[PDB]
Amino acid sequence: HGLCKNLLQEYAQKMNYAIPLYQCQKVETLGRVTQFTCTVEIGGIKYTGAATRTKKDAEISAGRTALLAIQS
Repeated sequence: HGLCKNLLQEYAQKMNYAIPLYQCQKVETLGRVTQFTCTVEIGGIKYTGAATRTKKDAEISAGRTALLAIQS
C-alpha cells in the first residue's frame, strides 16, 4: 500500500509522467453485497484492480496490477 503508492511515484518520475491518480467504484447488489473496484492511472493508462469487499484489498490489487505491468 504505502510502498505500492510510492514505487509508482518513483516510476512516474523515472518515466516523466504526472503522478498516479487513484479512482474508486462500486457495485451494490439488491441483497447485501458491496464490492469496490479501484483504479490507478499513470501515463495515460488506467490499471484496474480485482473486485473485492474492502477498499484496502482492491486499492492494492489495483496497484499490484500497476507495478507488475510496469515490471514487464
